[PDB]
Amino acid sequence: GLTGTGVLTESNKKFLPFQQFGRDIADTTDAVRDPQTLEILDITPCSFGG
Amino acid sequence: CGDSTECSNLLLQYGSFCTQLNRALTGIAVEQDKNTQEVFAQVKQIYKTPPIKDFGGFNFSQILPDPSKPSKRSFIEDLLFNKVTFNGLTVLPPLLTDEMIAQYTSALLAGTITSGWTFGAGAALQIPFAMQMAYRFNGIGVTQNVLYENQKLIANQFNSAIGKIQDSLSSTASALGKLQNVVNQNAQALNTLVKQLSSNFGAISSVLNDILSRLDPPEAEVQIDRLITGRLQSLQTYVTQQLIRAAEIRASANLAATKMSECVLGQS
Amino acid sequence: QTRAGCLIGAEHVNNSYECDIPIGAGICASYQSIIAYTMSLGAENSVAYSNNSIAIPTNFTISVTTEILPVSMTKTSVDCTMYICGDSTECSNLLLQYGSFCTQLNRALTGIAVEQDKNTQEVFAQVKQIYKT
Amino acid sequence: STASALGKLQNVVNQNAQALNTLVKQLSSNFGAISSVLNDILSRLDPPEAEVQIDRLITGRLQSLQTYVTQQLIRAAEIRASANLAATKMSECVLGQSKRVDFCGKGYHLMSFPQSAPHGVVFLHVTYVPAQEKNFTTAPAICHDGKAHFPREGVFVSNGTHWFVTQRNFYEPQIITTDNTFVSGNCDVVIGIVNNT
Amino acid sequence: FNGLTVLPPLLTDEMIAQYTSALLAGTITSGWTFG
Ligand SMILES: *[C@@H]1O[C@H](CO)[C@@H](O[C@@H]2O[C@H](CO)[C@@H](O)[C@H](O)[C@H]2NC(C)=O)[C@H](O)[C@H]1NC(C)=O
Ligand SMILES: *[C@@H]1O[C@H](CO)[C@@H](O[C@@H]2O[C@H](CO)[C@@H](O)[C@H](O)[C@H]2NC(C)=O)[C@H](O)[C@H]1NC(C)=O
Ligand SMILES: *[C@@H]1O[C@H](CO)[C@@H](O[C@@H]2O[C@H](CO)[C@@H](O)[C@H](O)[C@H]2NC(C)=O)[C@H](O)[C@H]1NC(C)=O
Ligand SMILES: *[C@@H]1O[C@H](CO)[C@@H](O[C@@H]2O[C@H](CO)[C@@H](O)[C@H](O)[C@H]2NC(C)=O)[C@H](O)[C@H]1NC(C)=O
Ligand SMILES: *[C@@H]1O[C@H](CO)[C@@H](O[C@@H]2O[C@H](CO)[C@@H](O)[C@H](O)[C@H]2NC(C)=O)[C@H](O)[C@H]1NC(C)=O
Ligand SMILES: *[C@@H]1O[C@H](CO)[C@@H](O[C@@H]2O[C@H](CO)[C@@H](O)[C@H](O)[C@H]2NC(C)=O)[C@H](O)[C@H]1NC(C)=O
Ligand SMILES: *[C@@H]1O[C@H](CO)[C@@H](O[C@@H]2O[C@H](CO)[C@@H](O)[C@H](O)[C@H]2NC(C)=O)[C@H](O)[C@H]1NC(C)=O
Ligand SMILES: *[C@@H]1O[C@H](CO)[C@@H](O)[C@H](O)[C@H]1NC(C)=O
Repeated sequence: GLTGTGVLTESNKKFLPFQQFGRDIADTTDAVRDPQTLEILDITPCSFGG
Repeated sequence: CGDSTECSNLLLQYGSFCTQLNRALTGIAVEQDKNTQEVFAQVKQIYKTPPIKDFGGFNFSQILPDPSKPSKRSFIEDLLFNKVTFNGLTVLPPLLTDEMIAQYTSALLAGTITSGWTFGAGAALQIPFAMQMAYRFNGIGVTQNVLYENQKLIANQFNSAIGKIQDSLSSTASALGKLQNVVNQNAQALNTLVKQLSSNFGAISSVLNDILSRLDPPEAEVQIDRLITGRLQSLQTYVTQQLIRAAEIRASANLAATKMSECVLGQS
Repeated sequence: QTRAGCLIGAEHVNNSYECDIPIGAGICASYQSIIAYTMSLGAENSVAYSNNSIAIPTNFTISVTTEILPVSMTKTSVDCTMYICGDSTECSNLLLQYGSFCTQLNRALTGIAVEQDKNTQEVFAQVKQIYKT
Repeated sequence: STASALGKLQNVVNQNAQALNTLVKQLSSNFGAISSVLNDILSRLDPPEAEVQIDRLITGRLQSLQTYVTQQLIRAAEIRASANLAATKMSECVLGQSKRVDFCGKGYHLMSFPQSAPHGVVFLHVTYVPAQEKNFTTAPAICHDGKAHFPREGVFVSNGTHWFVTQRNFYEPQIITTDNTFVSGNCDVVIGIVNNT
Repeated sequence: FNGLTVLPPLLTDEMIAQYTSALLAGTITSGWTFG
């Protein structure tokens, strides 16, 4: 139910056994946990520029 | 909008607003580059100090560049550098990397050590350092006799003072209040601008996708408009604050350029 | 590939010249084809310092240089109601209930115009009399 | 011959013209309403809806006007700063001779002349620049008869065989005399004193 | 134009030329004393 675009990579953060995602600051999601495999994935915005 | 075609189409009928915002921000960036280049690039050639250093007993080792470190910075410059330490927003690098700034400072300092104030007017002319100090004493109403008869005492006093400066900078913190204040203000402005992206502004939610996947388009457009107006107003406020701050910084940079021209290339 | 981004259509060399078209991170480009390089801050010299030697000029030149400064800009004024409504009684009546807005938008412009006149007068009118050669 | 020299005045003119151009161009936007012209909205609806449509036009145009005024205020402040600098330069470098280095010119300031320009001023600075240097050997004082002599103004030089005194900015040797030097103490505490007559 | 006007400056450019001529004649003939 949490939607968004970006590129998904493998990360090494250590969630406590009850969080489902995380945000760094200014409330922007940075990591998620997949509901099936239960591993932490990291989100990076798709590249852009002038 | 952030990847929402309906939002873009609705925004189109607001005329040319954000073109002006981009114009203003680009002007700010160009002005920053001009400020730096105008303050520091005040020499035509890159002067170099001689290998053997006998400046009448004066000791400049703490300030001269250090070839050991790759940065080629000095002791005091290293102390200064160590002492102080997304949704469509980008940061562009400055044009002059700090190695070139260090090179400019080194050239200016070597020139003023070796050729007095002469290199500020035309070509640099060598002069032994004691004679330059005698000239400078004569410039404030004291005969050069006084300098020549008290050379060792003056050299010792200068060395002690320059040694004390380093301790004052190293031990006491919060000496670089102004630069830290500038950095903090800019960071806080960006933080609040990006924090504003989570406000309803009287709509039903704060996410475009949720509004789209819940309401009929003739009803969703109203909420989209309500979000658009608030976000646009926040952007306007941020740009105006940036303009004011840039004007203040430019005034300070002009003062710094005047000081560099008058108190380094001559005696005031 | 550069610290400023990615650059296509130009050749990278190993020399260094003055900066023609600034690009960033200390590098810029020029035309020979288009080449990209690192800036050179200027010429290098080692001034001949010694503790018993000086240099003294034997001739001189006289130079004339120019400086340009702006002191004024055009004075403009705006009739708020004609701009925002343009001959519409209903629009005027609707605008009436937004309080005092138009007076503020005219005081600023009048101040600007008076300031322009003061700028010119302060810069130029500095002589009591009109001298003649 | 050369163009692109009066960049600043042209820039000011262009900025003002562009601001007016965008302000007048803003009069052709819906701002969320059904049309950008008042007459059609009046003639195609009823007052209870015509007023609703008109309100959006009103608020949009008001916002654009406010933005224009704020930009004008900022630019006027900057122009005032520049004008104050120009007045200071006119007062200090035209009606007198300035000693602060590099304030008006590149070299030792001699004089200046003003000229007018459509929205500004042009200063012609006349300055003095030395040239054609030459190496010399020097000394800080002269020991003679057990006394130390310093130059009243100028500097001791030698062409390898004899010593002279010169002014500091133009080579003009003169014979060392008891009239262009003064005495203080004996030749024992000065580092670099030389023997002469 | 749609309600916007441009006002003329108070000093015409002939007067500005006259001021510059006066200043330059003064500096040529009397040094800095006239200041
Ligand atoms: C959801 O079901 C799948 C299908 O069984 C689970 O995936 C397997 O889980 C077992 C558990 O020991 C592993 O041995 C298999 O290797 C998994 N198959 C794979 C990864 O392809 C999955 O673990 C379940 N999710 C849970 C329990 O959270
Ligand atoms: C100039 O001052 C520096 C101190 O900053 C002197 O460097 C010291 O030299 C002594 C003797 O070689 C060493 O024992 C110290 O460790 C040095 N200090 C540092 C911080 O490196 C330097 O010698 C002085 N220059 C001259 C010509 O005496
Ligand atoms: C003055 O004396 C120097 C020393 O002999 C002359 O030679 C210059 O010395 C410096 C430092 O040793 C070098 O950087 C220059 O390249 C030397 N010049 C040469 C080799 O032509 C110097 O020419 C003499 N004259 C002047 C005007 O400096
Ligand atoms: C100082 O410089 C001036 C200008 O360079 C010299 O005047 C030149 O002298 C040569 C030889 O007499 C003439 O061919 C040139 O026409 C002169 N130039 C001008 C502009 O008149 C002058 O000789 C130099 N003085 C010394 C002492 O070298
Ligand atoms: C240094 O300058 C002195 C003063 O001009 C020179 O001495 C004179 O030299 C000329 C020509 O050589 C003679 O005609 C004079 O009789 C000399 N005067 C005296 C008092 O001896 C001297 O030659 C110069 N030396 C150098 C190396 O240039
Ligand atoms: C200027 O530098 C020179 C050279 O470094 C110094 O000359 C030295 O003087 C001492 C004491 O008289 C001698 O022991 C050395 O042999 C000299 N050097 C050489 C290379 O012979 C001079 O003392 C310095 N100070 C001045 C001239 O005031
Ligand atoms: C300048 O002259 C004085 C006196 O003529 C020199 O002093 C003599 O120095 C020598 C050796 O240093 C001694 O043997 C004499 O006794 C000194 N005489 C007097 C009267 O003090 C002095 O050395 C000369 N300066 C130089 C640089 O040679
Ligand atoms: C010259 O530049 C090339 C790439 O532009 C680089 O690989 C090379 O190391 C440089 N130096 C020499 C001596 O070729």
